[PDB]
Amino acid sequence: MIKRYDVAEISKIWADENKYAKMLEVELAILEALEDRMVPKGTAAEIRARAQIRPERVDEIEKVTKHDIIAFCTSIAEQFTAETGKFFHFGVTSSDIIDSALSLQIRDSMSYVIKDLEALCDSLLTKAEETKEIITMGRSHGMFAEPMSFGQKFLGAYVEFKRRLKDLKDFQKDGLTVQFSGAVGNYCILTTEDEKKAADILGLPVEEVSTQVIPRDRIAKLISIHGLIASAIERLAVEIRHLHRSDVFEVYEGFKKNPISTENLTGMARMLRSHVSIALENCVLWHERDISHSSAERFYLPDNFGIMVYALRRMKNTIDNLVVQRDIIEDRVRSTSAYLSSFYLHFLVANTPFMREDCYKIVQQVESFSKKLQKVMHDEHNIILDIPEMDFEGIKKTYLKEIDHVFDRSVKAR
Amino acid sequence: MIKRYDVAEISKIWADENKYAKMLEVELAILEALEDRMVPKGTAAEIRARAQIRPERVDEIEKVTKHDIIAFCTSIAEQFTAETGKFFHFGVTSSDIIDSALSLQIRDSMSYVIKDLEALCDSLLTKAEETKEIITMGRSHGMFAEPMSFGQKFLGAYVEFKRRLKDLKDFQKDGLTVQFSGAVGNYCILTTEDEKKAADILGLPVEEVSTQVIPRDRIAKLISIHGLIASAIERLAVEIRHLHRSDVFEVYEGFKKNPISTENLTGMARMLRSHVSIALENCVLWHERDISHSSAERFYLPDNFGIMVYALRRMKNTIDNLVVQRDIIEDRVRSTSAYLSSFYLHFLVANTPFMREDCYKIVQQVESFSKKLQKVMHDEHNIILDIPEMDFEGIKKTYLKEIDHVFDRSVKAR
Amino acid sequence: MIKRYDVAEISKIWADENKYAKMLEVELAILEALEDRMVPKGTAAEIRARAQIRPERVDEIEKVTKHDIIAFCTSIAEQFTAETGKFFHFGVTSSDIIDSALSLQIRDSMSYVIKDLEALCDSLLTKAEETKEIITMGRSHGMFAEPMSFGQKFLGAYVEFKRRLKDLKDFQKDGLTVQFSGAVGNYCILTTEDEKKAADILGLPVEEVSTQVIPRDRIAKLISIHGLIASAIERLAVEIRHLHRSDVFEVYEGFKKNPISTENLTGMARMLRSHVSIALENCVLWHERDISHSSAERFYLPDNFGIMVYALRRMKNTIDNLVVQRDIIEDRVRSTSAYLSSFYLHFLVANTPFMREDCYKIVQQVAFDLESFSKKLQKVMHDEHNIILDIPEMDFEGIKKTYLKEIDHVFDRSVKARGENLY
Amino acid sequence: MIKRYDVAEISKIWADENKYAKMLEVELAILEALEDRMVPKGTAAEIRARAQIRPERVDEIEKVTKHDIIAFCTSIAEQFTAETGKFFHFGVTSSDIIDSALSLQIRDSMSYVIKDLEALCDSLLTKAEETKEIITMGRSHGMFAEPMSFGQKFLGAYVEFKRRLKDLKDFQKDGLTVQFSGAVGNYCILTTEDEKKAADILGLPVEEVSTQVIPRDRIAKLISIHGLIASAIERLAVEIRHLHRSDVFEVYEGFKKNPISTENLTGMARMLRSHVSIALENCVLWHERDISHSSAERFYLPDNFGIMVYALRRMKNTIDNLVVQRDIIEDRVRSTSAYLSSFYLHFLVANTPFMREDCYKIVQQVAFDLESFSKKLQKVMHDEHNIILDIPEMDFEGIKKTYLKEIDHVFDRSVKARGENLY
Ligand SMILES: Nc1ncnc2c1ncn2[C@@H]1O[C@H](COP(=O)(O)O)[C@@H](O)[C@H]1O
Ligand SMILES: Nc1ncnc2c1ncn2[C@@H]1O[C@H](COP(=O)(O)O)[C@@H](O)[C@H]1O
Ligand SMILES: Nc1ncnc2c1ncn2[C@@H]1O[C@H](COP(=O)(O)O)[C@@H](O)[C@H]1O
Ligand SMILES: Nc1ncnc2c1ncn2[C@@H]1O[C@H](COP(=O)(O)O)[C@@H](O)[C@H]1O
Ligand SMILES: [Cl-]
Ligand SMILES: [Cl-]
Ligand SMILES: [Cl-]
Ligand SMILES: [Cl-]
Ligand SMILES: [K+]
Ligand SMILES: [K+]
Ligand SMILES: [K+]
Ligand SMILES: [K+]
Ligand SMILES: [K+]
Ligand SMILES: [K+]
Repeated sequence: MIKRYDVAEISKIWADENKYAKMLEVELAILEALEDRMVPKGTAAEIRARAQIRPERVDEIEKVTKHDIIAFCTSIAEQFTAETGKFFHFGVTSSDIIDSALSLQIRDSMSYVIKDLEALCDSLLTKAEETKEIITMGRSHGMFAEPMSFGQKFLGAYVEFKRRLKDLKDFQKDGLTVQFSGAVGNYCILTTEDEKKAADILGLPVEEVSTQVIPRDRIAKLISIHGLIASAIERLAVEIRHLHRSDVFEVYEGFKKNPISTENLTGMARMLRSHVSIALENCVLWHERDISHSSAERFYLPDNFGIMVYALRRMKNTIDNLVVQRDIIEDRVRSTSAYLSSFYLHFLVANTPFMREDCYKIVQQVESFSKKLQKVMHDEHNIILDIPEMDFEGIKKTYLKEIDHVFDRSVKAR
Repeated sequence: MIKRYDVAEISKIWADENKYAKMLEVELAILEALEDRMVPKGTAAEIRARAQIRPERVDEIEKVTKHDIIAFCTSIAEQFTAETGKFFHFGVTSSDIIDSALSLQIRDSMSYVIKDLEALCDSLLTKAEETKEIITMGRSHGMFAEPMSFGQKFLGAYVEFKRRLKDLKDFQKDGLTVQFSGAVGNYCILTTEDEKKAADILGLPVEEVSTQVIPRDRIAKLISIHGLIASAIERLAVEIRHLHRSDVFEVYEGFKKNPISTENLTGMARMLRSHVSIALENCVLWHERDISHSSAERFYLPDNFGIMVYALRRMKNTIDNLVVQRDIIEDRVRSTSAYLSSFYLHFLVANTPFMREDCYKIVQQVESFSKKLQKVMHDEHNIILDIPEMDFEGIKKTYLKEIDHVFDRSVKAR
Repeated sequence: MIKRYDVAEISKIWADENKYAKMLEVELAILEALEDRMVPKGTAAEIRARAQIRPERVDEIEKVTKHDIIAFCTSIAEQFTAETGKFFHFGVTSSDIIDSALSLQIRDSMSYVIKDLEALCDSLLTKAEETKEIITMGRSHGMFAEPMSFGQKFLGAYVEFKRRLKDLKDFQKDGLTVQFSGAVGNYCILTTEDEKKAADILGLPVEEVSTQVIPRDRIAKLISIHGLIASAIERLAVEIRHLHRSDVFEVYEGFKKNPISTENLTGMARMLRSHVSIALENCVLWHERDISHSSAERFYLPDNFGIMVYALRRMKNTIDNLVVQRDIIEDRVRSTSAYLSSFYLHFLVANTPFMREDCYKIVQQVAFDLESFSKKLQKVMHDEHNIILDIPEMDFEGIKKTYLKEIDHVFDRSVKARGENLY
Repeated sequence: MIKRYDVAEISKIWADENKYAKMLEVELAILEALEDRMVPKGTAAEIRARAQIRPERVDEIEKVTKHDIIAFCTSIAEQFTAETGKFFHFGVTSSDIIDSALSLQIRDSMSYVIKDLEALCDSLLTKAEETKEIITMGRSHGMFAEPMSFGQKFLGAYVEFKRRLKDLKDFQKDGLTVQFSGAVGNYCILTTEDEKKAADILGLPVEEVSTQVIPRDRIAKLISIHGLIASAIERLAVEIRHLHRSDVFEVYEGFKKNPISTENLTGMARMLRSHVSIALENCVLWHERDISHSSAERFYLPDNFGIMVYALRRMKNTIDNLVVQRDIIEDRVRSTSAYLSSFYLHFLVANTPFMREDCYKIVQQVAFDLESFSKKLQKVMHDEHNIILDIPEMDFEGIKKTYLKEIDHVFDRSVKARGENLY
């Protein structure tokens, strides 16, 4: 992480002080559970009330121990009598503490992500509603195809971020775990009863099969969801960048006029996407555990959450402040009439007994397009029918016909 | 895909003949829905009863049209009277047909994957139960740590594949969609009523916001799940490869003895993992669609399903036929006594009022380890306690104490 | 690989028949070398003249053996007397044969990639020279900036593809190797002299340190170059797709009008890029070798070369056939005058004692008040400030003179022999 | 980057203070060039002697401007008279400065990577020479195969890291460039002569075709090389982790005994490998540029260089301090005799008129019946078949003679001057 994009409350979660604070919370959870066995009652409460987190001291100890968790434990134990600290870190392996505390950091980080993802959805739906009745040229291969609702662009992103929001809420309900299973998930000293009591104190479920570590596919699953979110961010950023260009000029980022925010967000999306492979590779641990995932996690996890929160907040503000240039958007529809050939062709195919090439050759052969067309049938083919006017109001009625249904099905409230 | 690893029923799903057959099914679904409007009743049934799939003819037409869907439509229409074929491919855009048919191919492919993933879980649980009472050395950093249940290695993989199985079943219940929304999801000719009727015929839900295409994050989500499955396969393959090596020799692949199957599966896992980025990048389509995803999907999707099914079946057979060398596994536990220091140290800490270094210095200072230890306390410290025998039977009782609970919580039936 | 994109001569190289033909050539290279020792003179030549490649037969034998090289060797040996086939596959490990033959397949595949990459370079420069004279609006963040030469767009792709062409030609000179080192690179039966003779017959250098296998970082290096080419393909494809859109419409793909080819090629680029991680992971083999890389290579290597050749040829044809719409391009330059303020600002800064903030209001003054921008500004300068200036006329011709001033130099430094006198 | 792995001299290069100091050097290079035109002689030297780098001040200004280069320029200009600062940042576009200065940061970072990569090569060869004499079991699929030199494990890593060192030194000679081409590479105000003079002051070549930006494939090429190095780091780390495990125990990391360092470095390799895709994607910029690559580069470039330098130094120290357990290694060779059958099979094939299938039963006969394998087989050959052979004794010393026969040649061809007479 760098200062330019640092969200303070997110970096605080991953800072050494909170890292040790969460490990301490996990230590005291199992210590309190063990008060039902050999630990004197009140011990955990006593340590909780006094224990200080001292990262510089931990660092100093680690220079000698060459082991960060031993250094952490030493930094806590040296604040209490030998008697009070006796059962601190008893029966657990270091990673029981590390991985359980890690879940706490992830849990707290997810809370911010989810809040900011909801906020972004709300902004997109607001924008979609605001522009729902603006008619614009839909484009395929970058080429004009048919008119459509401009608002449907924002609604399309809205429903995609909503899909991701459901994924995250599903993971929040069921995703994270803790473990107090000892050296290799074998419960030499601890019991599954101790572990369950500690887990209940922390408010998370127990890993079904832990080893020395919690299996890394849980993290990988979350990071995968974040990868899909990165694609949603990038697709929306790219849409805005396209509409922003001088040639199109249908929107501009609110504040010489450049899409610098959505370009920035494209870069953020690339970063988030690059973490997916790391998380997948960190799963392939040797036997009951290898520590290779540790150094990688120290880099990418704080960055992943920090970039994710930064990006969702920046995208929300960009959407809120985006200027939509209605007249430019709609004049472009006015300026193009090519799509109408297919409309009339279909209309004839549907309302007359003639075939494609026949209906085609007529429309092709052919001031109101509708009028002269309807005149031709009566005059030559002696067929009479009420061909709808295609003037701009008729074009809107035609190409925005189902927009209310599309919004209804996309939004839970409607 | 190559012949060496080709699973026939999977490649058949993605072969041109089934590709066109599914597009035909989708065409007839919307055609039948339109019989509630302008299409004569019985039209879809009439075409269904006669239409032939002719891939060589499609290819021949595409040389002229330069458009595969137009070529496909032409190959169907030229089999019927101009009257019967009149409303074939009416109101839809090409990708309404393509993407909806694609969902059908994915759906049918997923059915095989899910069946083979369930089979692999069953095999792993069977293997875990068979080896549950075999004691082995747990290893951290590749180094002996503490004894544990050998079966817990297979149970660990079992629960991970089970997590993936839930993910896939969740996607199967809710993941795939169809669309009949026209050129840019704007319903110029079709109605949402037509689309819903067609979707009901196909048995899939309607995309909330489609453009010209179905948004590619649905595919990306599935491919992401397959990526996590690849990590599960690789972690299990690596475990087997480790236990298979000449130095350890705790298992061998059933049939000079080499872990060639799990090595093969490691390569398959790499392939599956490489597809994740493709699927994520295919999401970032321009405006209402760009066709760039198409060529990539033509390569990686048939390969992804083909490799996935091949790999899950090969892993199942390898697990079933794996030879577990019990005496080698257990003699290794017998051959090591280092882990016991921590046991006794903890035992003393827990059952006496002495402190770590004191309990440490004793165990360190110290034929039954238990006996002489228990003798020392009575003789010198005048403390009396029933120190459990650590002989091999006692070691098993100690380090497999919670194994029944671990299996119980991991398996729904127990 | 699929039929839709299959380039016949590339898939043929990776087809079972050529795979075994290259294995045979490698087996006969070491066998001929060994004729300097224990093998009767003429043995390799005898087998070379008669042996048939029978992929079908290899398959049925492989059903029994569970080992493809044993199956291949048996398919050869069974065509000869027990005596003649005696020293076939002697001293080598299976992967001495597999990996050395794989180098031959990669070598022949590279020949096609290099020919097609150079041809794409040629077509890009042809397009650059053809359009060097055309003035277009340069764009940053998609927003109009300053006019530039349209040909510089193609020349920018040219130089990038030439950087890749040099990388490939460098690898061609020094990248591929062979090995005849035995089970774990230890030469139990074979000697380094045998290995060297056999390598000389094949025309490739000997791997410095081999194991059972040739190390996979050589393949990974080549695939990494192909990954960089994929970025070049994508950058150029995206440029064409941008220029092809209805809003800009400065080019169209030749032969309703869509950039379907450059979209296809964007897909191809994603595929090529996906292989890089596979190649890098395939490097991490256990000890003296483990066969995990094999299944992976059977999928991605023929696809990588097949897609690369397909994409380079299709992109070249797309560039050749691209229609450049000059009047649309240059009219867009005419329709925009905003960039001129920076020109005039710099002009006043460089030619008056005034300071930037002053010069900026003056230019902002004339611009909103006011028709020749130059002559009017020139008027005020003398009139308001008594300053004598020769401000060049910024009409279309002057604008072209200004913003394409150095285009000759850029072309000359970008193309090696261009700008040298040759005759 | 995090404090735990932060190498001070590398993070300093990427710290705001040096970022702006390099921007200043680039600004003054073009300013000095422009003294041959409109800028009064001495101006660049005046600013060079006095200008202070004030990252703090840049930040407060950037709060207003929303533009980091305007903020930087303003931080410099406000230290001087309006006159002296008049031609500061004249004619250039912001990215002429940013990208040229970025090349200077990359150049200085490369110097450290190259020094540390060569030092790791040195340490690996030192380990290879020290252990060249030790006989170990080679392993394929993790299964015992044939004995080999233990030193060849380290030599195999050596040659791979040397392949990467050559790639980096090649890029160092020809990889980085600078640009002074203006808004879209079009030279509205600047000339190619100005650009060339400024580039000569900086000591880097001019980009052949620049846009607003220098094309990102140069960065991607370097990052791709770093990705290949990451595979080399991982392959070596995994080898040590395998040999360190309790079951094998042939080495341990020097200073309870764990391969914690090589596990850490495996993590570092995964990180380096993750950056390759970022670099490749950053190539695909829209038209004459789009700033999406910027935020990405601010994260991954300092991390890439920081991790690379950290990993190369830590791996070197780990190799230097690695304890090789010779008696364990060689006793394992003594404990295995299976490989000898292939030796004897080949011996009989090469030295008798008998055919393979016959020779195989003979070797299988002596092996199960029977103590010197050689002399006993030699007995049967004369006794059973009346054949006269000098079968070498396959005791420990003979086994060493056989399976390390060519080790001198492998070392000599792997190390350039090794095996040349020098004095
Ligand atoms: N089994 C283990 N569980 C937890 N931490 C460990 C274990 N073994 C070593 N460590 C320490 O964990 C830290 C990992 O450092 P890093 O690789 O920088 O994340 C080192 O300080 C190791 O000493
Ligand atoms: N809007 C569109 N929807 C569906 N298919 C299209 C569209 N435009 C072109 N195609 C055709 O789809 C095919 C894509 O080919 P490929 O890129 O090889 O998958 C080409 O034959 C195109 O002619
Ligand atoms: N050490 C070895 N060198 C070369 N090939 C081998 C070796 N061991 C086994 N094989 C065979 O190589 C083939 C690899 O199959 P696959 O994993 O599908 O590429 C299998 O048929 C194996 O029997
Ligand atoms: N054409 C340009 N060249 C260089 N920098 C720019 C350009 N346009 C905007 N910027 C600034 O560069 C910075 C990029 O921010 P970031 O995306 O965080 O790297 C922003 O402060 C922009 O104001
Ligand atoms: Cl010229
Ligand atoms: Cl030329
Ligand atoms: Cl030597
Ligand atoms: Cl040397
Ligand atoms: K336009
Ligand atoms: K709803
Ligand atoms: K062993
Ligand atoms: K249960
Ligand atoms: K030249
Ligand atoms: K040498």
